[PDB]
Amino acid sequence: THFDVIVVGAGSMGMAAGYQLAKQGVKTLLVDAFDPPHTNGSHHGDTRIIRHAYGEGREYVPLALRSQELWYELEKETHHKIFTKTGVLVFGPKGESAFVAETMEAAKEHSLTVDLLEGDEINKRWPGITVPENYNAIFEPNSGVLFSENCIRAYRELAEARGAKVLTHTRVEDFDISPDSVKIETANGSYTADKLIVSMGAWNSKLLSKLNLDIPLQPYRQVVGFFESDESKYSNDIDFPGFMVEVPNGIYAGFPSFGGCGLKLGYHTFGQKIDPDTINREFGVYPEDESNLRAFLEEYMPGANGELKRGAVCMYTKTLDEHFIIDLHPEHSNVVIAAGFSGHGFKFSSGVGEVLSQLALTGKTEHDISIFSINRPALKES
Ligand SMILES: *Cc1cc2c(cc1C)nc1c(=O)[nH]c(=O)nc-1n2C[C@H](O)[C@H](O)[C@H](O)COP(=O)(O)OP(=O)(O)OC[C@H]1O[C@@H](n2cnc3c(N)ncnc32)[C@H](O)[C@@H]1O
Ligand SMILES: [Cl-]
Ligand code: NA
Repeated sequence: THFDVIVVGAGSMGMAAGYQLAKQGVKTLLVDAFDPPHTNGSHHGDTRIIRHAYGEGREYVPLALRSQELWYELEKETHHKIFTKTGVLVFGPKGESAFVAETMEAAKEHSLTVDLLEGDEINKRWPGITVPENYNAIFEPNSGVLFSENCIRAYRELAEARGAKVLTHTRVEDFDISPDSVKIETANGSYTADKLIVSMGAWNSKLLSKLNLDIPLQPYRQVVGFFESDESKYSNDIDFPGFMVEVPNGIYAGFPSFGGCGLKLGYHTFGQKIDPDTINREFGVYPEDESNLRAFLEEYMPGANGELKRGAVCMYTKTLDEHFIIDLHPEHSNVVIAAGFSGHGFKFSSGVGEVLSQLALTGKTEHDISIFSINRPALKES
């Protein structure tokens, strides 16, 4: 059967696209290598931060705010848990964090509700945090934490109820694009449609070449660990925040303990360069997996440095500028590309789904997506 739209990669971005398309009666096929949500891509490890005041650049704020509303809509539509409003704390040494400074500028430019704190005010407000006196902070009370695997699962179940079809455990191997249709090849058969969305996460870095694109898209191995913690300090129940912070040796991001699961941490600015089909997915096979996390905890969050309860291994896919790619294919207006989310895309996946549906159906979007152009110079090596 010929579909209206085919989505290749039914993960964070593709499943949201599928939901958006199905809700409008568009006959959609989604094809995934696995059965999402799963532990082989970029969406597992339970939780994701959503921030509105945005240290990567104030121009992300409108998409973050739209995405936040879309997450509240999803919460109301499903029985799965979507969002909890932890707030997000950002801190770093005063005068020495571009990330903190841009977060602060973004909040001012968009009139976001934030608290500004410094030094011992941080340690007093949130027992369990120990920063130096020369640190400053911005705290965003109304952002928080998404349950990412639940988000994809809910979008899948809602899309399928409206007639979207999901073909699981099926790798797309090649493409054939014509002026008025698209075709995909798999070991389980070939499929056609009017429009294609390409959203294969870390595998975009290997398979966009089949669409005559050569864009730097390096996959990275990124681990997270959950640690036995002082629940009187680090529980969501006592208002411990989500956080993303800059210190001299890089950026870390973490989560309060939910229901006793332990504080979760990741080192965001370091990971191993990998290939998505040979990555070692076991936490702890490199000493740095656990040691880089405890180096942070023992200094800044010392009561959250107990036994390792759980570890996960997940992938980032970076562009050279660490901004996303969301655009039509430059040679094929019936092909939409979502790639290069550079370790910070999940929070936008609801809004991106809307963008991708608009691009597929109309060739345009009401959102300003200029900074995500596939033709920008900053994507290309010298
Ligand atoms: C790994 C990670 C990411 C991350 C994070 C922490 C970790 C450890 N913390 C974040 C946070 O707190 N807040 C946030 O906003 N983002 C954060 N991220 C990044 C975010 O998770 C990613 O940017 C995002 O998940 C990327 O989504 P995308 O949709 O691009 O990738 P995916 O969910 O892995 O989905 C891709 C799908 O494609 C399928 N696939 C692959 N190859 C094929 C072929 N050949 N054919 C068909 N399907 C294919 C995959 O199976 C997958 O389902
Ligand atoms: Cl990513
Ligand atoms: Na984040």
